[PDB]
Amino acid sequence: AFAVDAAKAYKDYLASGGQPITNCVKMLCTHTGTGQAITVTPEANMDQESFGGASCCLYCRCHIDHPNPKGFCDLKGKYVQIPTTCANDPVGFTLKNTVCTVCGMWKGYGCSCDQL
Amino acid sequence: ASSQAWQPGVAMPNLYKMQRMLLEKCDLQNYGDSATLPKGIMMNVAKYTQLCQYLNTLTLAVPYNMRVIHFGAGSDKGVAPGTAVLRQWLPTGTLLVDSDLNDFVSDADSTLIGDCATVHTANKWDLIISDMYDPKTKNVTKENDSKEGFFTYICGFIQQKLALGGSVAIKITEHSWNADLYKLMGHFAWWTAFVTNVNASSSEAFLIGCNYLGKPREQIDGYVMHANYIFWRNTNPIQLSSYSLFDMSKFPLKLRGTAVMSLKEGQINDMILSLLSKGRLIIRENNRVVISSDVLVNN
Ligand SMILES: C[S@@+](CC[C@H](N)C(=O)[O-])C[C@H]1O[C@@H](n2cnc3c(N)ncnc32)[C@H](O)[C@@H]1O
Ligand SMILES: OC[C@@]1(O)OC[C@@H](O)[C@@H](O)[C@@H]1O
Ligand SMILES: OC[C@@]1(O)OC[C@@H](O)[C@@H](O)[C@@H]1O
Ligand SMILES: O=S([O-])[O-]
Ligand SMILES: [Zn+2]
Ligand SMILES: [Zn+2]
Repeated sequence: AFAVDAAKAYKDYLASGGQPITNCVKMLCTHTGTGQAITVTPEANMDQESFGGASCCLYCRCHIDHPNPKGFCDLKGKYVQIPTTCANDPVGFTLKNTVCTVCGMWKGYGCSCDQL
Repeated sequence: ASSQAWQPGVAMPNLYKMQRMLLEKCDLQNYGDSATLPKGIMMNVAKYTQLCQYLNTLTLAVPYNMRVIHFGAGSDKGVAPGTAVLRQWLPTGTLLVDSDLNDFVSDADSTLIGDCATVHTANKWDLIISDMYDPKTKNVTKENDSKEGFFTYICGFIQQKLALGGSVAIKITEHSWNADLYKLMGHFAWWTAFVTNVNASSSEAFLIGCNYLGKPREQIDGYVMHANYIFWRNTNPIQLSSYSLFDMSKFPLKLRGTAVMSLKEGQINDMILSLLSKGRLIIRENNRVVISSDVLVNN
């Protein structure tokens, strides 16, 4: 029944004033992309930064199992778009946020499916 | 200011390759200076971006399911900035394998950890990138001789596992170089030593072999060519520049769907060598890509 909860441990660490995980790999790009959350190539819009996926994954970075059967990673080999205002902590942003399964945008940072 | 400042970097001019200089110490006028990188961009993202921007100007063969292997992909950061740039640059569907002596997290399709000499592959490759380097090779208190170590492996890997028509980009410095690797540059349709504009204050260069012919088209003396390289660097200050990093609109390598054929050595005629030399052909089996790292068992 025991299972290390790295996600909760990092969130609690940030709450205690801990410095965010560094060396997330920021990519050079046009900043004229679709703005979707996780893409095959950098898709940052003017309000985002694109990062190499593996470098923004808590599980990849901490060398721990991915939390799901088969231990698949949704970020490795892809690019994650992070709002520029949250680009100081890409790992924390990916852990605390959810991707819309319909438009592929971050809920609260691009997804407009809930609008009239 | 300099016209070269708007390019991704500077390639060794042809007349410098034709000299017979003696090896001198590398003394860069701009040594110690650092280029101003775009905010939050790592030096190695900038460096690989400029290398890829330059490779875009060459006749690289780019087949479907292109096979790319990247040596020295790790870093003291535990991540692979160069692999992230190669993954961005290469066409979707390209198989990308990377490797390093030390553990690291990667965006490559597969990563092998261990000395490069332990890396074996059943398949041939279309592009080999190496950033392998040991800063301890820089010793100004002893003669600057041709280095073995990982260079011995890279020379054998090119001769045994690079597809005809394939290309290479191998990082060298004043002290991290190999005479046999320069000699092998003569086995390509074209070659150069490329200096990124962001790292122009370093003796670093990428030795680029473009379109492998599997035989010598020109005889190169490696000790003389490294001396020629240092002479060029010593007499041609390169202005540090990040300018090319701001326009990524034409960055992606275009998928050319270059033909892949499995021809025997007896079928490689002058017409085939011409197609290879123009980046219009890749010669290798198109079987499954299988890789492995040898593990020494002891106690
Ligand atoms: C300049 S660092 C590479 C930086 C990396 N390319 C990046 O994108 O940041 C050079 C790398 O070469 C690796 N290396 C040196 N000698 C090696 C060898 N014999 N086999 C494998 N890797 C080696 C080192 O472990 C080191 O990670
Ligand atoms: O991980 C976030 C980040 O901002 O931390 C500081 C540096 O390591 C940056 O390269 C990195 O993107
Ligand atoms: O473009 C001209 C050329 O000489 O320089 C670039 C290399 O790709 C060579 O193959 C090519 O023939
Ligand atoms: O040289 S032009 O690109 O400014
Ligand atoms: Zn992961
Ligand atoms: Zn949505």
